[PDB]
Amino acid sequence: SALEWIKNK
Amino acid sequence: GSHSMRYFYTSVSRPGRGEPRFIAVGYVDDTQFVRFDSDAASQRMEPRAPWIEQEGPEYWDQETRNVKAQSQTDRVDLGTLRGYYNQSEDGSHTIQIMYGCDVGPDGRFLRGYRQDAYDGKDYIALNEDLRSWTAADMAAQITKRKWEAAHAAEQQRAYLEGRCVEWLRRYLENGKETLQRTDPPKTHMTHHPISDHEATLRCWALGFYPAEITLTWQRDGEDQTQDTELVETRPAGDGTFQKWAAVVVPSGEEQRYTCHVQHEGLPKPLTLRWE
Amino acid sequence: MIQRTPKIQVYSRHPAENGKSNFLNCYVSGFHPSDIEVDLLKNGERIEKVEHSDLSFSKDWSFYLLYYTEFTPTEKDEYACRVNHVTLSQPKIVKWDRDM
Ligand SMILES: [Mg+2]
Repeated sequence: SALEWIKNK
Repeated sequence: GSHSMRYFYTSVSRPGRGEPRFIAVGYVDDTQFVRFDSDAASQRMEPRAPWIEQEGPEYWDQETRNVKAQSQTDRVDLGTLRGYYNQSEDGSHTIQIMYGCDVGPDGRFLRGYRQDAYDGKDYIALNEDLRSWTAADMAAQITKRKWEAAHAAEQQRAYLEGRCVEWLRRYLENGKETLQRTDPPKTHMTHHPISDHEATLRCWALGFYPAEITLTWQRDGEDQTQDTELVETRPAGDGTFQKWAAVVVPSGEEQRYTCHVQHEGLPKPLTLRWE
Repeated sequence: MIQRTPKIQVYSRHPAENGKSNFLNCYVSGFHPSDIEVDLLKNGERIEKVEHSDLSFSKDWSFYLLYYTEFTPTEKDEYACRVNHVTLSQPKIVKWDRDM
């Protein structure tokens, strides 16, 4: 399972 | 014993030319299980382990969506970091992202991590507390303040100490025959004359898992550091690893030297000597 | 901008015995950037249909790849690996040694 909550930088 | 799930992302901007080349790789210890390439014909999360092929079609489509979202975010990230570092538009840049969780011999969480980089060097890291960030330079400080205002440190700790460990415990049970293995190395010594008064002694270790192994050369139990060559642990391609340590000895003094092999799979460390 | 030179290794999957099938490996490590051209040679000529692993990195963000092909070693036939990278001025080749 990969990270579902990806944050823009 | 201990276990570790890891993810490796690599977003490279093609300067001549196209969509940013994105490779996503998933591991459980030293074993690959998932794969995602941007230049692939599939355009889906691909299995690279037998215990993951048994997962439902709803799983493989959720993983594709999350990895596609991670790639397109990294696509615009390359375009934001070029402004922070005031770099040209006709340049190839890399965004390497790594994160993962650890499970003790018991089963419960031990370590949670996230390390992000830009053009070889470090960029931003998530601390042992999993609440604070570590910016590498003044440019990365903007990314720290943007992630502190959005409270993104909580989304990380949620996914690291929960779900990651819940799926890693699931992966270790689905593949209790493939991952729970500790293949010990198959060692052997070779001797090759280099000079009319000096000879090379090579100590081998093949077919071992996991890759963590210690090859030490000694002369009277005293650790020989000088006149020693060591190669990095290389894959065999069949799920095992290979390593060797060579020592330059004065001819006739072969008997004085001794190679020590330490590994998880061996009950008592080996000692190899030339005859 | 930081850049690293690739470390090459040329070896076979199992201990090479003339006539029995094996796999010729070329493991390139510690390089940066990711873009790299890797070839496997049989008596000077290229080996077509060469497969490779998925791009990953190490503690220092150094990239690593394994280039593999099925083969049958013979006394006469000589094997090598041709590697090209942005750091290098000319493509460097390392011959396959049955004990290295
Ligand atoms: Mg790493």
